Amino acid sequence: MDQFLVQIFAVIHQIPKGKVSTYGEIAKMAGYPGYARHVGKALGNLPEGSKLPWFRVINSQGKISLKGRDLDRQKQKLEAEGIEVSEIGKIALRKYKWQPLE
Repeated sequence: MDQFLVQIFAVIHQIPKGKVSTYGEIAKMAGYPGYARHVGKALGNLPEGSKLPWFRVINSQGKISLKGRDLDRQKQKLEAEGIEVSEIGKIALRKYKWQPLE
């Protein structure tokens, strides 16, 4: 359990209802610029239904991080929050962007 994990997860616990964020943002806000790809490499190892909400953090491409079955599985957990997920796991960040400062 690296401090890297502790930090990025602490940021994930702060993701609100109906809003999502990207690995690029999470990494910078956690104090690890350029480790966005590593954040995803960690979330992919999480058990679905874990106390830590993995599904709320997607890629900087504006799409679902996992593919195949976990694509729709993440998608469903997003739909439960009221989030649009199109065919390729496409999420409109323009309206689902997490705004930490209003």
